Amino acid sequence: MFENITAAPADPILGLADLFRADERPGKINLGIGVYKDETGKTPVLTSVKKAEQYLLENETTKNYLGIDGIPEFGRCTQELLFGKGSALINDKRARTAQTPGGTGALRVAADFLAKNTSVKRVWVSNPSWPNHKSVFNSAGLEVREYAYYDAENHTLDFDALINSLNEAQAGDVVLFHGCCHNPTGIDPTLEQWQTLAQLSVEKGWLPLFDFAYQGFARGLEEDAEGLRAFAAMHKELIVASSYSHNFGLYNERVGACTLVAADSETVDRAFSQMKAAIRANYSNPPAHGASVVATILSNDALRAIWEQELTDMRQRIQRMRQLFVNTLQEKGANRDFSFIIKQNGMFSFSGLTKEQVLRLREEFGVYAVASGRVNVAGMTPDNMAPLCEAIVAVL
Amino acid sequence: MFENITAAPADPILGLADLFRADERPGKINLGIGVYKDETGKTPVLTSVKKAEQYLLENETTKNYLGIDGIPEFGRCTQELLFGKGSALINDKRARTAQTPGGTGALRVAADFLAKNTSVKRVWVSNPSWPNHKSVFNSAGLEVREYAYYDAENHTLDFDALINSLNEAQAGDVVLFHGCCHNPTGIDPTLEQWQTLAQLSVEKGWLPLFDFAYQGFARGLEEDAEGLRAFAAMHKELIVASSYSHNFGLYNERVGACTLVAADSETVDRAFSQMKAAIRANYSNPPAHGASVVATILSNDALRAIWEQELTDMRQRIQRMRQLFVNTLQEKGANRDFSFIIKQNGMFSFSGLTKEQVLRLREEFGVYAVASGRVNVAGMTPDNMAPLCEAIVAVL
Ligand SMILES: Cc1ncc(COP(=O)(O)O)c(CN)c1O
Ligand SMILES: Cc1ncc(COP(=O)(O)O)c(CN)c1O
Repeated sequence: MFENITAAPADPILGLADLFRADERPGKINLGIGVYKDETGKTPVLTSVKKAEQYLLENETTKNYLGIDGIPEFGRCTQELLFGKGSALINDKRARTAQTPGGTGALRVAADFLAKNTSVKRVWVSNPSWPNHKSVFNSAGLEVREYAYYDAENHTLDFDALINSLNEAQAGDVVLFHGCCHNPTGIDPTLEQWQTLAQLSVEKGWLPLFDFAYQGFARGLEEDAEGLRAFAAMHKELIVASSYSHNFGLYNERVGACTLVAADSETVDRAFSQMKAAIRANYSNPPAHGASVVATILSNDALRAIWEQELTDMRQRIQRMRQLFVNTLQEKGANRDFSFIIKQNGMFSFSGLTKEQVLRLREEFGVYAVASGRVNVAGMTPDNMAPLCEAIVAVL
Repeated sequence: MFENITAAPADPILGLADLFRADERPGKINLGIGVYKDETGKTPVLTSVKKAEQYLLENETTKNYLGIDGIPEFGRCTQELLFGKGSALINDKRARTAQTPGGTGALRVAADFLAKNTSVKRVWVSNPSWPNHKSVFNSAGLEVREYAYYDAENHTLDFDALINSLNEAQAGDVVLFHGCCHNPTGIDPTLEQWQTLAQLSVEKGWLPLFDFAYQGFARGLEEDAEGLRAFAAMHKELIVASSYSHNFGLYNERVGACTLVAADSETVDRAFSQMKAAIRANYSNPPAHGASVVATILSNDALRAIWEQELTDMRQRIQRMRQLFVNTLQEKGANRDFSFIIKQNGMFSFSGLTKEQVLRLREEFGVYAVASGRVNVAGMTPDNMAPLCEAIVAVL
């Protein structure tokens, strides 16, 4: 068996890594990373997390299994971050949360739940989107279709082309929205647009699936769910997949959740059971450590105070780099307007460079970036900003 | 969309615990648990585990992602544990290990790998088996078929019906073997019987899949891998799904591995990349905490020393409760020979009790058992042994 299995193709983001740690020549800049890096270039453990991990060390008495849905307090804190402090969704008891292995595991259990219990046969994702959205939905047996999103010329949300591509989508199709900090584009709808899409979605019959992986990195924790909260205001049913990988620095402990809301509680209880059946045939029940660290910090006023300040300085660093990048491009002599970098959100933006420009940048040296011209702004430091900008100007 | 989604039935194992908690009776006994419980009735955190968690607390500088296959020495260590330190499979670089969320996770990853890359279509599981076996394989789109195993009349392995049901069972069918401590019977093949099944497995063309959830709980760490090792001597190809939930008491940190062995190095690397492609569309990369704890313990000779003793104490406690159960039973008047209980391994046995006697023990007494009559011997203490045997003697 296996004698003739063909290799899997190299995961585009994930293959640049080894080319980088193989280059080993001097002042290399890797901007194809998917994680936050500080001014040192390190991805530290938040000290709010180090303080909650020692409370757990000293307080845990069992590593017995968690329920299929995970830790209760985890679920409740997630519903308050997503829908806000006193919403009807929470008080009417219309939402159920299964703690999950990361934002990806959330996507995948929604997908198995949806493939196995509904008539959904499609999901519309944006062009472009995180590459792995096509593969997780596809591995569940769903067809993924692409709506338009980006304007390659003006560097914006081509709203008129997104509405228009979306008009081909039928009722009972799921449409996938990135809740804030769009990967790879960083371009996000205004509240006025989110409300347009909300209303259009009610009347055309889409099921909304929000993927909320960077809450806190564009504007702020609540501001960032303004979009999800306008859909939630008017939808009877919707699904939200989130991740605490980026805002808690908890990448490898696999921390995310998958929230179901339905019209009332007895329906969402009946549907969450089939969601829970999906989890049990997948990994049985979730990793406790990282979700325990998330629920400890969010449950306690002192730790949550320190965490919000750690999320704030990460947000503010990215914002300082976006600004310091288009100013250094200006004074080192760039002949294109990069102002648009300042209008986009979170760690990613398309620099607007050609495939052959990113290949020459890497080979004629030093700057590594995703072949799409995607650049992670958190890989820039005041120290490497001038050699990086040096090289981008030298290839324009 | 979720309006007419139907409930999903009570999980056989899971749903009993509620019934118990919620019964609020006096001296009640729960033998429907699936975790080790000590003499006092609790599932503690191993001392060696708590020492590696302080080591990690003090030493981790980042929670940046793990590769798709997780921690390398985690993988090296489980290959030596499974196949012994000088195995040709290791020296010839014929096996690849991916770290997964638990043994359930390992089994869903093998299933998605087989279902979407291979031609498998069928996997044969013993009758009876752990009930969630059928659900992980069915969720990936594979038929599960049953082979006979257990003789109710003599309480043994009737090898003749097992060998006879694995006939025909087409070349290229998957056959799942519990490596040691068969759940639910505790009935295991002898080394002559493992060697016969190995020989008949290469004659016939089957793909063996070992579920290895309890290594160390029958007669030893190494004694318990003789079966697998007897197949691994003769096969070109083999999959192993192991869990570190029980022998390390790390139930909820989801620690398990999925090992692929193919006939040589180049084939396992081409087949393992499609395995990684299956992982990446599921949860993307594995929970780091529980597996970091298993690699710190197994790679530090001091800690490994304390752990093997902790593991040994748990094996011996279960061996004592098995003797103490048939003894107390013979003294309280027990009408039937229960000596077979001592012949079986690990934490489970079928008590040989009727669905109606199992409800008699719950409704009239405090004894909770799964309706198959499966009891977990680790839920017995020197203390409750005699109220428990008085109740089953009353229903015989
Ligand atoms: C848009 C998006 N969705 C999901 C994920 C996956 O999140 P996680 O790392 O929590 O699995 C990411 C992160 N790579 C993402 O950017
Ligand atoms: C035979 C068998 N296989 C796999 C598993 C799953 O182990 P885990 O809880 O680590 O996923 C168990 C335990 N429930 C088991 O008994």
